Amino acid sequence: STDNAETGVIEAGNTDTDFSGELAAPGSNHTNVKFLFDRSRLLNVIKVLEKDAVFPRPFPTQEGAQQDDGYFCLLTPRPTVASRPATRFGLYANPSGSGVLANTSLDFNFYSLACFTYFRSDLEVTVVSLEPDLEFAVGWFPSGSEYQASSFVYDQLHVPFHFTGRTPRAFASKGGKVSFVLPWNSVSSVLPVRWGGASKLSSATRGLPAHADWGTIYAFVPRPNEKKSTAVKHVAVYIRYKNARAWCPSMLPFRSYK
Amino acid sequence: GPIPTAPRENSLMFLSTLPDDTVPAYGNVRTPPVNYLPGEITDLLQLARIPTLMAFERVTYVPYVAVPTQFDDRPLISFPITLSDPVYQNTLVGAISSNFANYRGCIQITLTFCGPMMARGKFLLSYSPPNGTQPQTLSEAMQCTYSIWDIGLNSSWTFVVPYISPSDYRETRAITNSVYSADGWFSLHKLTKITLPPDCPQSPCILFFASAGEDYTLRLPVDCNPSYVF
Amino acid sequence: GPIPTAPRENSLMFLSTLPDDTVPAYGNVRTPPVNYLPGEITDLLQLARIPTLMAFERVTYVPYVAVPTQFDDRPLISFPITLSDPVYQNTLVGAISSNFANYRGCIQITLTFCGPMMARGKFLLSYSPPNGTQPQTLSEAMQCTYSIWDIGLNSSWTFVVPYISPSDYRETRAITNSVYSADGWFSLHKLTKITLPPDCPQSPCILFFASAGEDYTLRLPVDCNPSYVF
Amino acid sequence: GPIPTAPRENSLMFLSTLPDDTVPAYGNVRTPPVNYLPGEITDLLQLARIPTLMAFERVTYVPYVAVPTQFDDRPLISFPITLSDPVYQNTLVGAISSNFANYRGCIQITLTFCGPMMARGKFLLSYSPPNGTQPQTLSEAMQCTYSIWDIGLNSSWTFVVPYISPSDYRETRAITNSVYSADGWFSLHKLTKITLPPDCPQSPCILFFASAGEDYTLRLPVDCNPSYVF
Amino acid sequence: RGNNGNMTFNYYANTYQNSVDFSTSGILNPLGYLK
Amino acid sequence: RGNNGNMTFNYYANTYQNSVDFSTSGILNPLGYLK
Repeated sequence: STDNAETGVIEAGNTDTDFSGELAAPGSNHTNVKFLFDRSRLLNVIKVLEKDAVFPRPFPTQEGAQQDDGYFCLLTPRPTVASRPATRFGLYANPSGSGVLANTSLDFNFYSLACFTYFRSDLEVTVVSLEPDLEFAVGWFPSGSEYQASSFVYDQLHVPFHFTGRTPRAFASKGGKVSFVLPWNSVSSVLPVRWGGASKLSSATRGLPAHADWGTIYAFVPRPNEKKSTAVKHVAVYIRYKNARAWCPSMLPFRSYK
Repeated sequence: GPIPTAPRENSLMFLSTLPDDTVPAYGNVRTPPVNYLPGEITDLLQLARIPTLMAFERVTYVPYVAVPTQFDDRPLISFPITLSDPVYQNTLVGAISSNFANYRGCIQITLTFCGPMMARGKFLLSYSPPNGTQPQTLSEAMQCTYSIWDIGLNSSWTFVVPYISPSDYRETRAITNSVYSADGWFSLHKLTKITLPPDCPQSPCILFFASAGEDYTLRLPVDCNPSYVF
Repeated sequence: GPIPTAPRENSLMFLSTLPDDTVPAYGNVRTPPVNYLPGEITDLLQLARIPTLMAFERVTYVPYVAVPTQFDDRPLISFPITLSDPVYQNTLVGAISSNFANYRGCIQITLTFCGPMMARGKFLLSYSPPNGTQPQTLSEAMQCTYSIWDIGLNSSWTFVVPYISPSDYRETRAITNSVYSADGWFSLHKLTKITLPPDCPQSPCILFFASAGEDYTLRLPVDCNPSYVF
Repeated sequence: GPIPTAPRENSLMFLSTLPDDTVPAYGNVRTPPVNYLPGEITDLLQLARIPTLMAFERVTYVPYVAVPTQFDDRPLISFPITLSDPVYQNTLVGAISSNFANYRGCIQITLTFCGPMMARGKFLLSYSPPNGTQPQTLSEAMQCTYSIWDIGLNSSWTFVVPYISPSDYRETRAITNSVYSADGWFSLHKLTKITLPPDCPQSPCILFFASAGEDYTLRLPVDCNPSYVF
Repeated sequence: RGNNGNMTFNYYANTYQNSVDFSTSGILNPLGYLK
Repeated sequence: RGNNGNMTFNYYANTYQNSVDFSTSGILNPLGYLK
């Protein structure tokens, strides 16, 4: 049928427009945005704390600084590095040489279906053990805060402060699982899938949002400082968006042609 | 008194896709209003129904095709109808479809002529259901479903691929060429040579767009391929 | 017959913030009445809305500021607007706010002149939204939001810092000077020098108070810092 | 507050035959309509009530029996009434019955004469309830339940084995010849010799069919025997 | 109907418990007829 | 609505199960118009 594509708006047609025929029945509605995104998926894998921690310093950190790495996980589909927001995803193709290796993460499915510009939704978290018959706990604090770092002495046994606080802490039995849901607590109204502004008024890095996440999570062993074991331990984190919404179209990744 | 009950064999299991909620932890939160943002998307079909540019090989890829001047009986260009085929790879229809397993409805194709206003010509578009061998001449093409499009004032012309299938729903990827994945070919034929006045550039170019139809539908989500990050 | 049921993946978990109760052990107790105690507090905002004294450095801290006699164009005193700043540290507004994460509404400042009844003068108060560099002269100060306050019979004068923010709610601590934590500066300018009759003490003093506004609000509790015990 | 309950001794058990459902995982799926397929089966009795061919030994198996020309007083053919007997093995009634444990109702037998149209004769069919020894002569056969069938225009003749049992329901397999498994014998007697005109083939053949009755019924499913695969 | 004992309560919705066919726009009867 | 199968019973209150926006004082419609 004759038409002009330069106008931008083109009306969708059917088989009957130019030939003899008829339209098909609806079928099913599995493409609904709310129904599509309510499925759990892996996000990151982190270690388990066995003592009081030292939060990593900002990125301009030079050598020789003492801190703990790979113990904290951010809750956000965007790329991150060293437990802090980033802009470019990383990958170590040559595990050799000096220097500490930076943790990295990303939400492959979310960015494979990230066809829009802005997003908002609640979020449900779950954790799972990767070691046989392990006892652990999980802690959390909201966006725009920091982790207290010190300990107290009870009966000559040091006890880290992160045991107590008015922000959720949860315990699981031998081989159990931890589950709960969180609200949308960032100051911004919506989470930007892609951004092009600056946060600070000067010396800022363009395109790096400040508070595009839900919070922060970590795991620890409920024992005093006197029982620091000899082997490292790991856990896995699962997230699941709930009651999602989208606001403005965009484009999808570039599938390279061999 | 206590209510006596017996848990089933399925207890303490963690199922990712389970259709139910869980226990809250930090409720009673109130959030800013979002009335000010326009253009809320309710279904991804709204985006699947927007035309986009396809790709071809210039031997190293371009969206358009250059009309030659030589005379031959082979089709000017022909590609299969299979959403996993490279030509549809980067278009929205294909990109979204690769995340599901089945589809219905009618696909839509659009063209636009971007040559000098002084040119004149005609083209033939045909769609051939599956056969032992694909069409290779105008005489064969005429018999299948086809239409004639002539250059005039208006620049674009839309074509609809009917949904003719032996079964409801069809696979969106072709591990093997069963009748449920591949559905024939599409080919374009130059009916008459182009006429141009003296002192004009030769070899005009033609452009392609691909989009979903009115009655298009998807179903049965599936996990996605992360190879793009490399 | 037993009701068949299947417990979820989240069982035997201990969650501190869970919104529900537990099983009693020693119920049926009755307690004395408490009708005789007046002044029940229902919300901590009732206490957040009471003015209190700020602090400054005399170089080793005092709540007031001494008006000099020299002449210069710099502001008499200027401090940032950030609830984590030391000046607000001991005031109730800051002390309570340090236990939460977000806030809204308008902050309020109050002054009182405690000099001899025979003195006369005028002062200029200004509030500068964020910029590359903070104001440093009266000409610049006049342009921002400001007001003129003159010594008279009444002793005190109140000032309101409007809530002008790029987003609803703002952070209550400044790990880094993003636009969501810092919100400009406040500065005081001596418009005219003070006039005193002969045989009177020089260098009068001025006093500050800080309190929450009418539409102030807090949100999202957080755990507190125990360093005070040391 | 939490509802207090105490699970029973039977918890976490997996029971294959339990009459209840389980938790879904991938719901919300919609399937194609199936209105176009005719002949839906609702109960397997519909198939159990269709006649089929039995088998015998020609000494190496055929469904028919050849009428000899010699004269003797023994029954032409006699087989027991026990669904596990080889003769019923391949017929539908027996094949389906082997998957259950009990049965009721009346069995049905049918015959058809496939000889030359010019022949004439008569046959005697009898059914003998259980006894110490099975019948062996016409005089004995006449006393039991029996009927006379004569060759004529119509070719077939149906016979019904009454359900005469000391108890409701009966076993469908005979581990031992208790009165609840075996139920007598069936035998066929040639009353008169066949008459044929000159120049015609001798020794006509007769054919058998077996099927369930009107009031047939099965009960109590049981697991099946997989030996056929070898 | 079927090998299902419950007759009082259903938790999940029908469209999630079972599959359905999308629309388009007693004694046993015999099989095989003669006329 | 959504990937939620329950349709009969809710235990916790709405303001605790979900987040809400504080007040202030069918077929798919198209995106992009021409006039």
